[PDB]
Amino acid sequence: QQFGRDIADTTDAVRDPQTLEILDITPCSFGGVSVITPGTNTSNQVAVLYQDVNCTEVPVAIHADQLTPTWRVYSTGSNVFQTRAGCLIGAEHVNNS
Amino acid sequence: QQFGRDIADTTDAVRDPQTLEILDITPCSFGGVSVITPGTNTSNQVAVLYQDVNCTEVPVAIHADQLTPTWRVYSTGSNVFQTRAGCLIGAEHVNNSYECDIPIGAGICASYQTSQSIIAYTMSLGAENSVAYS
Amino acid sequence: NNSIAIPTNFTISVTTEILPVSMTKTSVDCTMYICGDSTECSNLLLQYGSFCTQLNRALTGIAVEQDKNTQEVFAQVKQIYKTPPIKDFGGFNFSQILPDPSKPSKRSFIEDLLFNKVTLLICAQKFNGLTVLPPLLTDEMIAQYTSALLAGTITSGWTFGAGAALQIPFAMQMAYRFNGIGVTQNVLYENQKLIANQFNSAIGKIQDSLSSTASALGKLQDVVNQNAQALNTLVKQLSSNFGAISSVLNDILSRLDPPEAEVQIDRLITGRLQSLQTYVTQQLIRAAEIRASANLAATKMSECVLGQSKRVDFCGKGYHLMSFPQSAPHGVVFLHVTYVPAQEKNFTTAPAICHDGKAHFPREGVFVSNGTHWFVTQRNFYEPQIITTDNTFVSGNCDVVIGIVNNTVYDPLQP
Amino acid sequence: NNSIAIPTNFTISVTTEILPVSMTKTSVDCTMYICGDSTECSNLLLQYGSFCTQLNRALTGIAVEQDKNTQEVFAQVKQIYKTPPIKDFGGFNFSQILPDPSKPSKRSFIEDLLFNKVTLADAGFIKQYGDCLGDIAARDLICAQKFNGLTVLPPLLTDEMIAQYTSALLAGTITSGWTFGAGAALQIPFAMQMAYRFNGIGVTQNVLYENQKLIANQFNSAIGKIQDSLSSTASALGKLQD
Amino acid sequence: GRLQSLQTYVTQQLIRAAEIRASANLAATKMSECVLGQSKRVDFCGKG
Ligand SMILES: *[C@@H]1O[C@H](CO)[C@@H](O)[C@H](O)[C@H]1NC(C)=O
Ligand SMILES: *[C@@H]1O[C@H](CO)[C@@H](O)[C@H](O)[C@H]1NC(C)=O
Repeated sequence: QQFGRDIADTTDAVRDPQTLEILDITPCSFGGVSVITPGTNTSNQVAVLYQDVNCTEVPVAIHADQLTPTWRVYSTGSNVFQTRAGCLIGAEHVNNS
Repeated sequence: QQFGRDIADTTDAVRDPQTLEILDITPCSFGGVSVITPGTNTSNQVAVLYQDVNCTEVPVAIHADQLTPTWRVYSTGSNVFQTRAGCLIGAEHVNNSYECDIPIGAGICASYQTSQSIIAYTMSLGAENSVAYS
Repeated sequence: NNSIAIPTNFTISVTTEILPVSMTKTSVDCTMYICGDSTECSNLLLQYGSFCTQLNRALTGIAVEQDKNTQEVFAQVKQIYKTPPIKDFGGFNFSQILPDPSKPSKRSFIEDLLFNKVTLLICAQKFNGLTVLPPLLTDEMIAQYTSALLAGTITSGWTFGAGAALQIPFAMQMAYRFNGIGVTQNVLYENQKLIANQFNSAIGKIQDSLSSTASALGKLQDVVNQNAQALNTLVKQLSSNFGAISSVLNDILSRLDPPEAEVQIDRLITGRLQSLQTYVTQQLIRAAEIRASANLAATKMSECVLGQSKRVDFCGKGYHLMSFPQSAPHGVVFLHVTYVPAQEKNFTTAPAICHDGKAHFPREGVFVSNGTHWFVTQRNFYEPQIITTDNTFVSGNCDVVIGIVNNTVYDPLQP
Repeated sequence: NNSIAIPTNFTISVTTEILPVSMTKTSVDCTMYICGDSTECSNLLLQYGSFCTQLNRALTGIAVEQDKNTQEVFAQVKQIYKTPPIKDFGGFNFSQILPDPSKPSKRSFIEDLLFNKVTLADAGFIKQYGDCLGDIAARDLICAQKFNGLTVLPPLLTDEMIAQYTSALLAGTITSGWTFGAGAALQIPFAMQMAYRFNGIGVTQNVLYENQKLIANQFNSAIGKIQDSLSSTASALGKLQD
Repeated sequence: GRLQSLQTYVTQQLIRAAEIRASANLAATKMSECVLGQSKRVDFCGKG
């Protein structure tokens, strides 16, 4: 073997030509984001939701080394909550229904 | 700045290079044309509708001056009536109201009746009724 | 297993239902859109086949459909009825929904709230190959249809929808409409003033609900917004070069001769044609959405307005009595009048009654007891009535039914 | 012209009708799908105008539509009725459709059969999509990005939430019949409720009470027949699997 | 090619959405009539 391909005929596995080992490919783009906000006339506060994204993996996915501080505050803090729909940041979870 | 554009990146304003005066550009008058035909079985008289077009620039649409004499009817004649749908030619407005035969738009309808000509009229909603409620 | 709740009261709820009927009629020309006043482009467009005829034919099919959609929804009666000048409907207050001649427009008050609550460079787009054909029926005429429908409904009820209109007092029209819910006429007449006050107040709350900032006309406003963005996007695509050197045909024809401008001009046509093809295809799907709504609107008026419909939660929430149609921009608004049961009370019930070793069942109602004495009462209202042989029908004996209870049935002719 | 036939008997028949309500909510990142991680391609995409802005807008419109579809069919009552602890409905047997508190979820016994009749095994994209959330060994496994921007949004109403609506609807229908859908729920014995329902068919009430026990057995057995149809190899969920 | 493929899928989704939505409206109608009440519409809420 020299390389592996997925269903879409795109590279997904390959072997190091030197040591002849086994390794995979991990794409990293992170375009799947949503913005939650009330009417701008009401308030400027915003909560961001990341679909099907682990809360712990947000700092690695965002590539914080090349981000403005305005986005860094959305990668950590106290108002971080995990949901089955993804990771929600900027909203305070409440028990009441 | 010398050129002003609209949402479609089409110049809607300009400045004359010779004199620094702001000059406006608006697209020339245009629109679709429709023909009201009672039916070849019935007759051949036809009324042409210029949709959403002023009647003042109808004849300039074509070079009827140097065309066949049959095309001169659009520069004269009393069969030139303005409607909300547009400029209607070949039919005469009538005060009476009848059931709609050939819908036109904006509540007016055209029909052919009897010397013989096509009439443009406001469609009648139906027989006027007044329930004898008590 | 032996407890029932029979309402001792009622509440006339006038809920509103909003339904789109027709959308803006639009027509597009290939030459104006794709090859604007260009001979070279137009001559190069005709060799792409009869796409453009399909575009025009499809849109015209939509445009005529929109005019048709309004016909079934509104043009249900060919007779234009007029409400009598005297507003004597047993205390019912109709002046705020019937047309008011004290305004230049012959619409009604609730109808005018609706027109002001829908917000329609809009004219600039109309000069770029896009035309908006006016509706066949204008707003004033559509308002006359609704006035005719109302005049028939108040004056004649459901008869005018099933043939010749038959004038009947509105007090009796409502009285039978209760009878269709299973509610005896005596309920209405004994408290006719109460019902009228509830109906009058119910209509008033509709005015306040619409008059405030609570914009409940999301559906109709969505239709305008959906069409507006589609047209706005369509014209905006003319600014995209689709890989060409420029997004304007006139410049290309000026800076390039035909032999090598054919490559560039062809690129724009494919992109512009595809964008126009996307618009019509999206419009055709939307027309189906409106057509389904238009059929639903026509169905509701045929059943809810022209008659009393037994279909639950189809002509308003609760036991539907009758509806009022109201014209709205690009749609119709129904004012469903429903009979909502009100305050209840505990009651002990038995399926049957055993007096002479024979089970007695209620002809129409249920057997209830408020603690000491058994009574047969209406299902949807509480008027206790003595158990009598004329109010019950006997069937079988008492050893078969489960839950039967001893009680004496008064004989109406024994004394 | 002088002969009529009149039934001397009846059979209570229960039949199952299956109707699709919502479809999978999918969203596509056009820039990724067409120009995945390619800056050069992204610039060329802008030259094509705001095509995929419509596509995201169109798909988003569909996505919100599915939630509206589910809400308008299930969320018809704003009161979450609960069945009474005592199941005394004149001999009728509703255990096979009412929720089972013993199970961790509130799905009733029949609803369990329905969920087992629809499978994702015959699917490559979807089946491998779910396994990502269960993968911890892989490093930086962001599967919202591995599928060329193709993602499936979760339904707004989860299965447990929907099951509560059906349980509420069943509880209202069982204990109140039709009133709860036309105002405040009105308690009434189930024997009386069916007697009225018979009265709506044109058969007097005494028919039901005189043989109420017989009717209850017919209904319970009728419910049992659905079990064999659904619990066996017979796959009647063709309108949802498609 | 990819855009047309994506556009074709979106168009097909819209058609399928209408069919599902039409089914959803029917389901709500059946729930409104068959479940919340008794319907006299023959063959609308079962067989019989
Ligand atoms: C909404 O915006 C308007 C500006 O048009 C402002 O007057 C109003 O106070 C705002 N209301 C809220 C609740 O944000
Ligand atoms: C109804 O249920 C109660 C509860 O124990 C019971 O005592 C009574 O006998 C039952 N009656 C009927 C008719 O089922």
